[PDB]
Amino acid sequence: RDEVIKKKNQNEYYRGRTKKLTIISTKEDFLRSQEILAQTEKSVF
Amino acid sequence: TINQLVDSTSPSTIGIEEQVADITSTYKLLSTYESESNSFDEHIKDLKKNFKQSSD
Repeated sequence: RDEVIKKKNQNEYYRGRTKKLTIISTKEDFLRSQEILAQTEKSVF
Repeated sequence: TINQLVDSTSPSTIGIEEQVADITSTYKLLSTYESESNSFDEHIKDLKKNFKQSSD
């Protein structure tokens, strides 16, 4: 029963792989570069 | 043990049938032992009654 309680806690590593976790930067970084792509040339330099 | 067996066993993992069958046989054996002791006590009572009646 004690190990049952422990393993229920380990299922609450639900937050263990869920809360800790990818694309928020990925979605925005595209917008950062896409906006900055129009901003920017080495040929001109 | 039943409650914690439900609590812990991963529903995605199979292989508890042997655990349950073994504990089933175990508990039947234990109930058999209890019943043996119960009938032993009943036989003791009846034996004591008959022995007292015959001795007296």
